[PDB]
Amino acid sequence: TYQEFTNIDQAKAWGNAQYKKYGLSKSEKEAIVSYTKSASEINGKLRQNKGVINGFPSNLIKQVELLDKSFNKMKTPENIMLFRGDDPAYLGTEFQNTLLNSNGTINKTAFEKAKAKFLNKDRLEYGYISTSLMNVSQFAGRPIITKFKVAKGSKAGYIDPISAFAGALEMLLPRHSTYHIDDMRLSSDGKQIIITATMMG
Repeated sequence: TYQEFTNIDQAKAWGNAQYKKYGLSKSEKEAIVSYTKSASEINGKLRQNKGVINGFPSNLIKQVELLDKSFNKMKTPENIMLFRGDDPAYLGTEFQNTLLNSNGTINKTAFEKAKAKFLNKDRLEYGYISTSLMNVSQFAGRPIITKFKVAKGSKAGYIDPISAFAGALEMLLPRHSTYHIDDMRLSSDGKQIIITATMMG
């Protein structure tokens, strides 16, 4: 079973308890802060280079390597569910402008195609993955919610306290992670795709 927080006070308490135990260095803390300030831009370069950072500038390599190594200290003590919201382009360029009907519902034919493309497949993310312990307004309007099943002992860091650029209840996952898409469904009001995926390392 995977713990899914349904109360924000419990979630915050649990995350803070993990954060206080990490024993991060000054330089690791600084690398995480720098990452939150440049997250979208850094993840793009990781994607273009397919995770190869050798060609990056010296200072950027050091930041990325510190961040990578900081995950040695940031592991979840239990099976946990993490949440992420995404826009249509997450499913591919072919879905960017076709996933939705004008009335705000997911187009059911596009959904069928998305399910055929991704269901029971593994996906590799070159960037780091930002998630949250709960879906509590920070993914408002996003048509795709992913629920990641993250096993006890997995690399995952509660960084909500570290920086003003960290998201609410943010759990950051390491770069170059692979997850398996277990299930894809529509929400009861037809306005979201809900994806369940099992995180690998």
